Amino acid sequence: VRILDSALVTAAQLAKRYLPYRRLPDSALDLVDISCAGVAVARDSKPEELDSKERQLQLIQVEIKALERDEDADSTTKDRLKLARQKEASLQEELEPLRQRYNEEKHGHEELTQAKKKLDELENKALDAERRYDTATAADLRYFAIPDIKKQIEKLEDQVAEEERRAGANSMIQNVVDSDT
Amino acid sequence: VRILDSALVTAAQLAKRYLPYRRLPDSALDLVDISCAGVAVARDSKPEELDSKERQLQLIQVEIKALERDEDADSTTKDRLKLARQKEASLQEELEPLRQRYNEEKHGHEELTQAKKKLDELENKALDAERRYDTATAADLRYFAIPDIKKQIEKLEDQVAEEERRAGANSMIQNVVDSDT
Repeated sequence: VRILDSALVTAAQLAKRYLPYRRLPDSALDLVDISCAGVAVARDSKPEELDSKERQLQLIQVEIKALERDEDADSTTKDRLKLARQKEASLQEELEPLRQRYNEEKHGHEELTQAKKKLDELENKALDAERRYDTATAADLRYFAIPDIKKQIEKLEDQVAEEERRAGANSMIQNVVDSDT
Repeated sequence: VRILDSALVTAAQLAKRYLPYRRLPDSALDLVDISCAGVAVARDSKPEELDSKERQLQLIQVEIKALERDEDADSTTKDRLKLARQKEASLQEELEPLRQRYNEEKHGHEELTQAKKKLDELENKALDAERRYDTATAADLRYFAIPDIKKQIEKLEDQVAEEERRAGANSMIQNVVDSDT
């Protein structure tokens, strides 16, 4: 999840203001980790669009069996079903690209997660190399390796594809907004 | 038994306003379960009234058994049990159809319970399916089993058959009363 710098400031200010008797750095963090977890959950399904369409599709399946599995199936009494089937197709066609679009948005976050993780592992290694005065591996990490991952992260952040309409071409937020979140 | 919506309102208002010893969710729910149980006794007061009349039948049964066989059983001394028997029969003629009806009314509700239980089991399978768009194992249940059960429930409503001599032919439905109960 992306986190605004101002969210760390705001979370710390809020934690003291709404829970002054609770440890400030824990409370500020809990506020953040809880809200991070929260948006991460929402992003698992974006059900407002996906669950709604999946339900509509199943309701159609009910109408389909209710009308299809019959002798009256050959009468317009039940053959009116074809209209529901047409709606099914429309929902399947709208739904699948939403689904995949959402998967792409998720993947962008997974890529960022791993790029940042890799950078930190290189840093962990660099720090040991520095205390060992291991110039060779300190150099392996400080030069090229860390800068590489750093640039990959920057590129991955730009992959959000910011457009004038919103902060990303992406429809979902998956971020920690200083005040809203 | 049917419950007035206003009884839910009254139970909740009552619990809040006058029963501070117990928290509102349960206190109101307890008022509902309790009031319903009080009513269950009232619905089972079909038997309490039928049984009050049965107590008259037992005063009669005892008089009859006390007088049923003896050396002078054929004397009007003991044969007076026939008068007790005339009353026995008179009460049974009223009581038996009221009792049988009570059982029918109860069996109506038994079936409503069983029918609804299955309706709901099938609906949870449908819910599983609606959310993930199953198209088959739930569709086969939504198909007919759902609307057939629903229709049986509606047919049982018709058996309630409200009538001029009593709201509800199914007279044991002592609709839980918001106020009095």
